[PDB]
Amino acid sequence: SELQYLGQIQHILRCGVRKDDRTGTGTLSVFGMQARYSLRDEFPLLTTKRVFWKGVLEELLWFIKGSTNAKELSSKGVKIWDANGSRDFLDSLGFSTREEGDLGPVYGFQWRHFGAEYRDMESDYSGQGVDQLQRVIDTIKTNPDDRRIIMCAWNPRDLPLMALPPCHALCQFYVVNSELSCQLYQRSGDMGLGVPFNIASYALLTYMIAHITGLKPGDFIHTLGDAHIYLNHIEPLKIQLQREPRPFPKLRILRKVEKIDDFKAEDFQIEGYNPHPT
Amino acid sequence: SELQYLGQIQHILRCGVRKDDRTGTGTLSVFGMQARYSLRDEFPLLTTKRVFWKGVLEELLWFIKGSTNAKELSSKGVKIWDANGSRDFLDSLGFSTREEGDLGPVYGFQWRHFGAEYRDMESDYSGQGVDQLQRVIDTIKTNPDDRRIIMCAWNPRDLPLMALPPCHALCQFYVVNSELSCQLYQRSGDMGLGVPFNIASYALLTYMIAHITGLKPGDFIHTLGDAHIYLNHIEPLKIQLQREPRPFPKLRILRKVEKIDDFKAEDFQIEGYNPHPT
Ligand SMILES: Cc1nc(=O)c2cc(CN(C)c3ccc(C(=O)N[C@@H](CCC(=O)O)C(=O)O)s3)ccc2[nH]1
Ligand SMILES: Cc1nc(=O)c2cc(CN(C)c3ccc(C(=O)N[C@@H](CCC(=O)O)C(=O)O)s3)ccc2[nH]1
Ligand SMILES: O=c1ccn([C@H]2C[C@H](O)[C@@H](COP(=O)(O)O)O2)c(=O)[nH]1
Ligand SMILES: O=c1ccn([C@H]2C[C@H](O)[C@@H](COP(=O)(O)O)O2)c(=O)[nH]1
Repeated sequence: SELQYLGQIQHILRCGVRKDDRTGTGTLSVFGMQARYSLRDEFPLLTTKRVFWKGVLEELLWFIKGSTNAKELSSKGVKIWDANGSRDFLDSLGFSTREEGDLGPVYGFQWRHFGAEYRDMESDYSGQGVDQLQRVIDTIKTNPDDRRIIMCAWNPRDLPLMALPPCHALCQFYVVNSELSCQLYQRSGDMGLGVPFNIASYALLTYMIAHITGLKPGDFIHTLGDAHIYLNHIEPLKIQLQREPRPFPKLRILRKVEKIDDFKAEDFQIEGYNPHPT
Repeated sequence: SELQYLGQIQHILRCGVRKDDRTGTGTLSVFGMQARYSLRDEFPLLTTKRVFWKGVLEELLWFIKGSTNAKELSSKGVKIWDANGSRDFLDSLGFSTREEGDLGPVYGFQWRHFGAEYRDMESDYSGQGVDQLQRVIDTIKTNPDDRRIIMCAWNPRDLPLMALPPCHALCQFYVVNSELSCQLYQRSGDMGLGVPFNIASYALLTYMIAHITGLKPGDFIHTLGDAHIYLNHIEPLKIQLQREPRPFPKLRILRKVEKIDDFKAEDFQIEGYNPHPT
């Protein structure tokens, strides 16, 4: 099913009109896309180009902890969020009083404390806001047929405080025949970098929730708003586009976990990941 | 085109799985679906089965007003929400102290006063909460390339207060070459009734915003979470699939409106809508 991805990369490079991004760099853009990734006895960690798995793993565990401090992620060798929490950036946004690394009410905070009043990354928010993550887990356990199993990171109120608007605005879970599926609504997707990572990321979330709810991972539906390839990647991705997709690896969860919060980086083992070099 | 929709119908029939809902009515379900409807010189008002246009138009103008009073819509000849706002149904949700017609913080409220504290339908919320509607309208005019033009109805906090959890979690707008597109993330889709009406609803909103932002309607991307067919509709739908889809009608905005709040039902006229019998 990695072909669907490549396909999406193909479709954008042959019907994708040009559209400049927030910065100034242009991109080839298509609006509204979807790809289905089976999670059955296999993990969708793209093989046509290596995905920064550690980053994926550590970032999610970071979202789950409810952390909004980029330093707590950087400490794990995953610096993908450091620039957005650096003294300069925070200042350029008007957050002069913010301790360095304080990203604001972002992903982690929304998932676990949606609606709560943000103070700073050091603050305790226990028992504050809606714990969407635990709610989806509990809903799955109690009413799997439920069609409102949603976790939304998009918080219009908190938007102005974020050291970045979330790309993963919303995700929905679905259960049938003891299979747990998840669909992500990605408002903006950098096909060349973020997307493969995001796919892996939510595939992981699903594996985790599945494992905790005693379900089997179903599918990960990936939906894109602005699916785009930055102009400077148009050829490199065309290079990748000709690479032969290899069998997806397998994600082994080593220990049984009672709660999403208990998962630790060492409980996860990617097996048989044979991605193309460079 | 309508074939997309019809194709989705056959897919749910040919590959959907049996899944039970809240009422336990039983359904053929597929999780994760996406259709693309061109809004260029045509309005996606389904022809293989009449769609309650007046309802679509009135409910939408009703959302825009920020109204959460079903009596407000019901007096427009649209009772689609009356049951949910009835003394009886409100009491089954625990809103026994809530004035009849009061659906709680639903779409209208979510779109114009997001994050504000809901009191009741009679309350003045002006200046309170985030006005997503105007915001997306503003962003389209000032920075159409914005990859964050989102309008979210899914308020994790407000959800319980609503007579009914939103099916239109959020929608995103996109702009390229003077064309305004819109993608709707529908968590639960009744392919036999709601969906066609939902599709129209947002097509109408897109047509409405393109007009105020001086853009052309491009595409309306319909994304579904739990796409389903109720088992008792399987026979009907089977017949509909036989039907020859007639050209989609056309929407004409008679008056030249400047602000999203000035749109009146009179300003809209559907043209050449030949919905199939019964
Ligand atoms: C234009 C743009 N595109 C992106 O994809 C993007 C992603 C993030 C955050 N994110 C969600 C990321 C996921 C993966 C990443 C990355 O830089 N991977 C590198 C290097 C990591 C390493 O090995 O140290 C790689 O694997 O090539 S960054 C922030 C701004 C962005 N900006
Ligand atoms: C199981 C279920 N499926 C739905 O599609 C659904 C839809 C709504 C709201 N909605 C989005 C609606 C769209 C159209 C409607 C309707 O009742 N149309 C009538 C109109 C006739 C009349 O004027 O009385 C019809 O076409 O029969 S209702 C509420 C509960 C639901 N429940
Ligand atoms: O998890 C992530 C985070 C970011 N991005 C990319 C998409 C866009 O190229 C850019 C986001 O900035 P805007 O969408 O706000 O322009 O980052 C991803 O693909 N995945
Ligand atoms: O605009 C709407 C509102 C509701 N529904 C249908 C879909 C489901 O059949 C049912 C939703 O109920 P739950 O998802 O809450 O079970 O209503 C639609 O299709 N469109």
